Amino acid sequence: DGVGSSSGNWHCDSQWLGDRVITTSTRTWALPTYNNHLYKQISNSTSGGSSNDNAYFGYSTPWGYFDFNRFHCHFSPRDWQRLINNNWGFRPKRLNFKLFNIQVKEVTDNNGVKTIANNLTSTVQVFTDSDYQLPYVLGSAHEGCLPPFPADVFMIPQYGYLTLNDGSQAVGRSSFYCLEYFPSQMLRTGNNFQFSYEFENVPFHSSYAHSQSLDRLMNPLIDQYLYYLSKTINGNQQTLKFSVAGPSNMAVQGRNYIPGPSYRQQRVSTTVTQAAASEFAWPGASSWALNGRNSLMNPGPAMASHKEGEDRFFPLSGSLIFGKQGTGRDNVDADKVMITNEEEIKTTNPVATESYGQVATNHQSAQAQAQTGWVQNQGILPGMVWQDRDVYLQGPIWAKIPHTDGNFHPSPLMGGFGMKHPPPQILIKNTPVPADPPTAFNKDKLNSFITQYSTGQVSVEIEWELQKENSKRWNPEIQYTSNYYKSNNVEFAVNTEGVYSEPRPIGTRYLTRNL
Amino acid sequence: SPLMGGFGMKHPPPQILIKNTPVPADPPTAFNKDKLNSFITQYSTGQVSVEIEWELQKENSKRWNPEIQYTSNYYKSNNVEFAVNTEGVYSEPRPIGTRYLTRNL
Amino acid sequence: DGVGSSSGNWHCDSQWLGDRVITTSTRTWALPTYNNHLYKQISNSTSGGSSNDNAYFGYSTPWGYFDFNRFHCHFSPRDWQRLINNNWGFRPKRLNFKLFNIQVKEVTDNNGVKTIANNLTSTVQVFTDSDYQLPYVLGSAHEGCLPPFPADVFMIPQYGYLTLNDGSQAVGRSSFYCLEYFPSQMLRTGNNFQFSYEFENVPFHSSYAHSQSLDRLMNPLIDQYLYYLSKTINGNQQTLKFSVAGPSNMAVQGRNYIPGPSYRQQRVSTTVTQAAASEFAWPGASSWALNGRNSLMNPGPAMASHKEGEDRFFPLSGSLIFGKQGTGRDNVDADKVMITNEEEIKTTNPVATESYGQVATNHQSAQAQAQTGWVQNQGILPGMVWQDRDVYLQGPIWAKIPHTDGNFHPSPLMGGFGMKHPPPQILIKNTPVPADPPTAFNKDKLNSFITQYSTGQVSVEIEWELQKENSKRWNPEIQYTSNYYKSNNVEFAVNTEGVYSEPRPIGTRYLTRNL
Amino acid sequence: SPLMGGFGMKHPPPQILIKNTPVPADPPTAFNKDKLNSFITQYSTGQVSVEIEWELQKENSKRWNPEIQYTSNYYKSNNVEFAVNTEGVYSEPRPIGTRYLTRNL
Repeated sequence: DGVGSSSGNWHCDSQWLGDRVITTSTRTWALPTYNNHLYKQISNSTSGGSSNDNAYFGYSTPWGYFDFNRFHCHFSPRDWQRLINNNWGFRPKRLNFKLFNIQVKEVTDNNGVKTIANNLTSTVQVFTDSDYQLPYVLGSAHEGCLPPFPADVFMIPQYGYLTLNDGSQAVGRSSFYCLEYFPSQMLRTGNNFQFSYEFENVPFHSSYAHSQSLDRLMNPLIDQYLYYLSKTINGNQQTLKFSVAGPSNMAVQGRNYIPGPSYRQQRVSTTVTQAAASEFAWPGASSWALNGRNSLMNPGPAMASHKEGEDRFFPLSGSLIFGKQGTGRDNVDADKVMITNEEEIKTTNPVATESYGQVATNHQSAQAQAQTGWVQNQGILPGMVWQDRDVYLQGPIWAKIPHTDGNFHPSPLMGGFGMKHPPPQILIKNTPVPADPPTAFNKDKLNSFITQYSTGQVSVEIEWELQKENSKRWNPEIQYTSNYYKSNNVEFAVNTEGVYSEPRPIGTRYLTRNL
Repeated sequence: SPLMGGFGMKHPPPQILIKNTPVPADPPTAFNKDKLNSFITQYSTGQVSVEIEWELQKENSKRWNPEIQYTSNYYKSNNVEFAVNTEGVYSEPRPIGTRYLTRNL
Repeated sequence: DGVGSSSGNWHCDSQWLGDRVITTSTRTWALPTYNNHLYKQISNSTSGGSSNDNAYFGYSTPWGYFDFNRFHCHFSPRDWQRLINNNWGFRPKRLNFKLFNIQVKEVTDNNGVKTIANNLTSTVQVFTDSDYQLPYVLGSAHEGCLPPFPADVFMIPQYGYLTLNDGSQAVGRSSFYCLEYFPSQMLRTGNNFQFSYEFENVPFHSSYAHSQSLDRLMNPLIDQYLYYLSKTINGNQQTLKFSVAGPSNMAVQGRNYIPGPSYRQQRVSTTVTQAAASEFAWPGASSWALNGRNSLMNPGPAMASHKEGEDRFFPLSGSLIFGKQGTGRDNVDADKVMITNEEEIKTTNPVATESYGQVATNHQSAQAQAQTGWVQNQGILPGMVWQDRDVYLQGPIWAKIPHTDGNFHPSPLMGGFGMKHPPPQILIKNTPVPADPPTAFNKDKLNSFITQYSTGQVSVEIEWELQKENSKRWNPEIQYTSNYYKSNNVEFAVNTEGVYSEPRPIGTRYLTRNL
Repeated sequence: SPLMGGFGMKHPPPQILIKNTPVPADPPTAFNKDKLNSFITQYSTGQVSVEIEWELQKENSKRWNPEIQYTSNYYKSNNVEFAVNTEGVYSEPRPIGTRYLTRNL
């Protein structure tokens, strides 16, 4: 429109209908100039990397991008509490995104002092990768998302991508992408940008915990009409004896379904005053290999974090680890991080730090005793049932399913909704503004630009579909609740210095339903 | 998906079976109940045509640098690749895959 | 149709309308099996060639082809005489082609004796290269065309083609063509084949000889209003003198147009009892080089064969040479060949064995005498006019203009009509009939086939447009005529052994018109 | 046809000429007939877009063996051809012609 007219209003609210909840969040953003308007080839050689497992090749772009792939970007703690305490499931339906109130500033430094002024004629470029023609980086748990607290002003993360690499070198199959080779809208201070997105059909997330275990689905009062081998020797003559499988021996009863797959993780205890044989963080970790590179199995298949009563143990890399407010980047203590756990899925999923089971490994005879072997990793078998990893308030929402010939249960392993066509990447960049050029023609590209940055507001609205609970359970359910006991600060609030903090990870599985 | 490569189908193209009808030789002038085992030596020849329509998925890549492409080598050789020899023998000098273009993962 | 019904009639006649003549010719052909149904790579190594100039690489196909690219295939000598004596020009308009009365025979050899019988179920395959996707070999003066005498039965020539070569080896750019990769009609004894073709617009061939010379177009009674430098020295003082160019000095008169281009050829005399300095057939020949290979300039640009009264001389390779009936293939005497001449174009074209002219090569002064140099080769200049090479009864009719970015006056240098889309190649082959295969499966291609050949009739009808003469010349014209004087045989007739012969080449340029 | 390569036209795309309008500095308070030679130092910047529609002539070759094609080399290298360097410098490593497909003469 014009310089003196706002291009949008501040929309931040949650609307709770019967089977739907609509979340709207608005944030103020700041966008600097990245790479001084240049594309730069990057690799482990440029960053000084040495290990083969961490070698990479890619490019850093002068473009930023908007990321809102975390639940706290849309749900307040109270809204999250309502959702998890009142619904058996939820899933995103549609998306509305807006950019408005664009403000481009120029920075001039004379001597140790910088002056900031408006540049009303400068432009900011925004486009969406609706055709998914660029590498998708929103499927990784990267920082730079919209802040959970609406009053926080955030910096737009720089967009970068990786391609095929051989050490620090590239190959002929490696791809280079120029983001200026895409049509993009150019916005001055009076312009705004908006688009709508429809989520593809995804299953409802399981925001419930099973009230029954897979091995306890039988009637505890009635025998089965099936027999099991109860005795082999009479007291070395072979005397086979069979007995009815009933309530007194539930472990041997016939069952129609079995627990889901497993990929065993090393067990680590958080208890203080403990000794360790050696440094086993990398050496003792479960991993998978691709083209000679070892990658940590993290978080891996959805498995129960620990057995009943063993909350002190957690899988080495089988759980999401969040950092508390103010936590450092490198080598922080256990009390500075928040270790999530998936104990709710112990009713259907195997324990992460235990073998799946035992399998016969020979043919027993009068000369050879029957032998069994531990199954540390078990693939998918017919009749298996399992629960996917729970999602969290500060955890990811969705991920892009890789474009491959085949996949199985493409639920993101870090939690969330897997989609072939997720919300498109939204890329933003400040248009370069050259400084005064020389009065004589020079064919070289200009490298002198006016120092600029941009700021504005961003709004994203997502409609969520709800799956209401119809339980006939008589006794009250477990519910997420704040603790009344006095404390120096209110949980999920600001401190005396105005710092917002999330004191604990919040799952979604508090209500119960039968298996 | 077939492990040797290709398209797996519950109802693939049906088997097409062909046989020359037996033509008995001169039978004896007195009835014999045994099946005939004397036949005229025969063989058949003809032409066979098969037409298949293939659907294509075009590429919409935004890649800037040129892709890898299958190409013949200009360097001189005694014979042209995928052609006949001086004795009329056709040969396929190398296996050719399908994966030269690129797309993101 | 059926075995016992003819699929076509014998059509061979010429119909003379006012401005059009329609020629129809029918011939009986025989088609054997070529290369034993195989494609074979051929080169100068396979044929034993050694010279770089004659090195080649290509393929020989089991297919034959029909060629009617010679005028005597359509015009009888009497029709040719009428055409050349009564018309100033002619050009082909449309084409009709027919194959019918297909007869496929099988040959069986027991011991030194062959038996031929019909194979009613065998097929012959015919298709036309209407899209010009195959190498065009009809543009070369190859043998194998329809015989001039309708009663002669001819053998179908085998189709072969050449591609890019480096010595006896091929390169990556070389192309291999499989003629079975084309849709073709399969004909049994009851079937027939036919198609129609329309000639693209071409200029009328010049079937006239100019009655004026390019240097004698002025009025012989009136002076020009232009002056020429007549004198330089007064008898070494420079005294310029100028004079009117008039009838007394026609050589110095100003002229608006000049003779056409030239590429000088060595002069060879047919007179007996003559001595030669050395063997100059190849060493003394004019040639052009392409990629290091030298090719004889033959017949080269259309130039006058000899000056007036010098009929004994002919250019070394600037004239078409036809062989008399029964003439051998290698090293025949001059009396066994018929040397064509282009003396009719001496009025506009330069003499083949003479320089185009003289050009100044220095600046004359009081110290240096004026110098001139002979122009042995002269390219196209503005104001040039020329006549193309004449066509002959036994000469070629058309040629395919090479598909190139540029060309100039694409009239075929051997004579005829140049076309981007000439009459398409008509390719024919006997379908292989395998012998008895083994009773056990063998994956190798079959190499045992029934010996077969095919025969039938071929008809081609061409409509020609005529350009009538409207001359006001008073005295009678020169006309082609037979000689009444007694001879043992009639010219253009059969001998006592039934051998048809063409005793002389017949041009088209007997009538006259002004320049 | 232009000898350096390309399409020759009597009426090619017209020349597009651009200039910053001079902005005089403060003139003297007394009239002077001489043309002004004191101007405010200025420069301009903006975006330029050009769209060209090209007509294509498809190939209908009957050639059996594969053609020569322009392709990137898979072998590892420090930089991707036709891409930016570690300093953001774009480079074109080789000239690319147009004549790789083949047709008869």
